[PDB]
Amino acid sequence: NEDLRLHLLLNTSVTCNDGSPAGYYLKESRGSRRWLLFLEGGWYCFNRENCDSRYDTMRRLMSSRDWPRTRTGTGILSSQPEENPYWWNANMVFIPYCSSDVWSGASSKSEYAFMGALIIQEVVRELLGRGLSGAKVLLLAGSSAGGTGVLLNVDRVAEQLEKLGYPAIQVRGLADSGWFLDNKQYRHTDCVDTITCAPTEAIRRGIRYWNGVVPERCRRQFQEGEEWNCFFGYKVYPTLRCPVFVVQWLFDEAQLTVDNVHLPVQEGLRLYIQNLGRELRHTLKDVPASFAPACLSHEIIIRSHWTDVQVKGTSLPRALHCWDRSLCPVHLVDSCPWPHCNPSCPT
Amino acid sequence: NEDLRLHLLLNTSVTCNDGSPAGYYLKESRGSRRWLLFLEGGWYCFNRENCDSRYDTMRRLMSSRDWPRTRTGTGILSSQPEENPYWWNANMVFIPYCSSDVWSGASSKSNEYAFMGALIIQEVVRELLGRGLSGAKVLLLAGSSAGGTGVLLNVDRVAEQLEKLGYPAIQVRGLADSGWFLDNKQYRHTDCVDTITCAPTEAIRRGIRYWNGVVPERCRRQFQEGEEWNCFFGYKVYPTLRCPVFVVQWLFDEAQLTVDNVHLTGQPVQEGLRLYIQNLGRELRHTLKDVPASFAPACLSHEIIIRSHWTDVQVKGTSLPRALHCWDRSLCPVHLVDSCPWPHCNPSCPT
Ligand SMILES: *[C@@H]1O[C@H](CO)[C@@H](O)[C@H](O)[C@H]1NC(C)=O
Ligand SMILES: [Cl-]
Ligand SMILES: [Cl-]
Ligand SMILES: [Cl-]
Ligand SMILES: [Cl-]
Repeated sequence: NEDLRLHLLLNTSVTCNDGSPAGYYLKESRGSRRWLLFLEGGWYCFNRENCDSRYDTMRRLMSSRDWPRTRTGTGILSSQPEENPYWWNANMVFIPYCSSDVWSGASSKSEYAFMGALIIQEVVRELLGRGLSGAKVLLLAGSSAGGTGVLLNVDRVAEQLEKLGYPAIQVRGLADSGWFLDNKQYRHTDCVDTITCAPTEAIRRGIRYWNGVVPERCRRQFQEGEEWNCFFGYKVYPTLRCPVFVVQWLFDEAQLTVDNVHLPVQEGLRLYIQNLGRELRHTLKDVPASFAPACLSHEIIIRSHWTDVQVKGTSLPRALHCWDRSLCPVHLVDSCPWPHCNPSCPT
Repeated sequence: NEDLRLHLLLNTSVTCNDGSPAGYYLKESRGSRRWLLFLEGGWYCFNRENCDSRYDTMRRLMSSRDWPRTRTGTGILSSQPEENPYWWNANMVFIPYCSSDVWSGASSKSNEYAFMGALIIQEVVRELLGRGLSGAKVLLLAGSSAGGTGVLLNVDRVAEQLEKLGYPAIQVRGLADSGWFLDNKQYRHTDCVDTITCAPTEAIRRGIRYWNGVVPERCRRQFQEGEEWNCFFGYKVYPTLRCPVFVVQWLFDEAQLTVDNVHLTGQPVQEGLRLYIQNLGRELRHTLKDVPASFAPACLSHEIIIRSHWTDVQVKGTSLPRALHCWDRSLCPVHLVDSCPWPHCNPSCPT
């Protein structure tokens, strides 16, 4: 059977938001030495009222209470050769996002618990006893908040492994839709909701609220109290030790959301969406391992139709395989200034 | 905290519809000698076509693949004194419904769906024996909807299973909630296509054959071979039951009304309909006349015993928790049937 099976963490102090046990889903591939560890996304909450609102409407993302005992791997987590041509035979790990902290929270005592960073550490620990100790490659992957979770945790995982005495494991990151800009909103608004709040201000508040840690290498590049900078890809990325492949829609829906763009087209708005994509292209200029198509979308790597997207006649699975080889083209950014200008874009 | 923990059946050849392992949730109460085994409901499917659409639309009821590792006991399964004042401390078991066969499938053999409801119950009971059940005084087999009818189909089989296994000191009892149906004429006829609106006699006739379903022997020996469908209907199977069985049944069950093709959208209500609903209450009350242990409010609703608000409904000043406690004593009124046959004549009906 191909289903990933749920394991809830044995260590008791590491929990979801509501105190219920955190966990991970696993499908072993007992001949393979490739490990794919996926971090789920789905926003965050940065004060009590917002978190209480998320609890009433999106409880899945704050609790393990109703997690199914198995899960079907999809996209990059699929065991179907046709859905996942290069990596279908890998050991597959799915880590549910139940900490609402962009996987940054690192204090083990608690109201709502915020333990994103410790959940990862603890998943890694358990996996060692389940084959991870024999790995050639551990690819920490993630979508949206999980994608930003990758940039926040990839070096911490590399260093956890080497401190645990497994330095041969090669640790890499794949960040999908977690590469945002701390930019000016289109039309300004106050920080009320999760949805509307300015990228900068959301993280500023969040980090204080979660006791969030940022990677040590990025942290020391900024003054104490300015740790928020490290939640933004173009700032944390240059500091990274592990190789990280960046997948980002040039017009990410979540980027637009926090930028306050709601969707008839205003002419002032056309010039902003144009500019945003150009700035993103700019930030990705020196990012050798990247796949940035000019579409209006959000997330891709565990979507089934992740195979159908192409940039410069190359698919995403191919780009990733070229990247794995490099350690066929690898730097795939669209020079194409408008949404839907790629014919590959999802429907 | 007080959550029931999942155990999948060790014998993996006893399965849900799709081949996945069946199982049960358990909360151990080691100081208690009472056991409550709950059978979940949620319809059935009686041919390949609607079993396929049920698989597309309601996969949870044909598979164990999406079950959580733990479950909170509610109502009669709750460990909260206030939610469940007499039984909070019992040993608690929830048996999810993944067989779509009203718990009647006894056939291991079966590319087809597998129907193993009666075998699932059998396996749950035998596993439980090694987890404390062997030292029990009371095993109450409870169920809601299809699980309610499943209680009627299975309670004596469980009693026979335990005596044969050398545990005669376990008193087996039944609690059937919303599993007491009439094999009646529909209000407006439909062709038997959709599960939920296929006339009840016809649905069961097809089901039994499709599931290779079994009915209790004592009821079976009372009808012609091939007419075993009769034994899915409470008033027909109840008289030959050996085990004592408490019957909880809304006078106007939404599932009964649905298989009768009655739809209470609102607006005015026609005279033909009014007449039909009146007769339904009457026939239902009549079938309960010689059931000493019953609780039948005049409400339009579905299921109750694992609902959090199961403590609120009253019949003649008596609550369901109390009614059950009284029944426990008997083995303090126990025969509680509303006499006004209109939905909501009773003021304590659920909203
Ligand atoms: C399941 O396995 C047990 C022990 O191996 C056996 O005794 C039991 O009868 C089996 N049940 C069925 C229905 O095959
Ligand atoms: Cl295991
Ligand atoms: Cl999809
Ligand atoms: Cl190649
Ligand atoms: Cl155990």
